Amino acid sequence: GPHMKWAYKEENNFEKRRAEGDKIRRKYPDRIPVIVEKAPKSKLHDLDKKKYLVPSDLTVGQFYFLIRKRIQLRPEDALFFFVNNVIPQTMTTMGQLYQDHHEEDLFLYIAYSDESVYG
Amino acid sequence: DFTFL
Repeated sequence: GPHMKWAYKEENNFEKRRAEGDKIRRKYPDRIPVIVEKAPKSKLHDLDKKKYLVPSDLTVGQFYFLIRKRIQLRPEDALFFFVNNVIPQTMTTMGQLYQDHHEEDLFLYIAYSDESVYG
Repeated sequence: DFTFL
């Protein structure tokens, strides 16, 4: 996966992020709180919104299709997601990814890029 | 604020 500068983590320290994660997980327990950010140097559209609350049983594949619409991509342009710095399987649910890969602040972080392989 | 999908 790409080496990420997470703007959410640059702006907000762990204590602040954990408080927000705590709150949102109690308010919306069946939704996964996800922070989505673009890989540095990718020339894809930057998402206008980075914070999403996603149904737990939505698949990665279905999430690809929703994000694709929001970043104005064609069928010709490539889009790849990275969770825990690896590409998730398309049938995996957002709930399963959260269970396995949420950070200590209680968010799931997902990076996107037009490239699939990074040094 | 969070966006609901």
